[PDB]
Amino acid sequence: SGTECIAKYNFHGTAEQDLPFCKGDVLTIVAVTKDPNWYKAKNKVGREGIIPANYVQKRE
Amino acid sequence: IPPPLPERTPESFIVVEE
Repeated sequence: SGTECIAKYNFHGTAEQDLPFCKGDVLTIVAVTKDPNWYKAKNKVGREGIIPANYVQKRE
Repeated sequence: IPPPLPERTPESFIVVEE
């Protein structure tokens, strides 16, 4: 509940902790990972997973 | 080949207490 990111591409799952999205999907940042571009956000479904920023855009 | 996402570090399991 803060920053919202939008998926540009349809990147599948790469890590058990990572969560796939569909271009146009919005995700909310919940926490940041050891890496920058790499950020952990949740879905509107209440799902929690990490997503590559290089695959999405942060409106914030 | 396009630019692949960032390296998948396991440290992700830890959240920095910014």
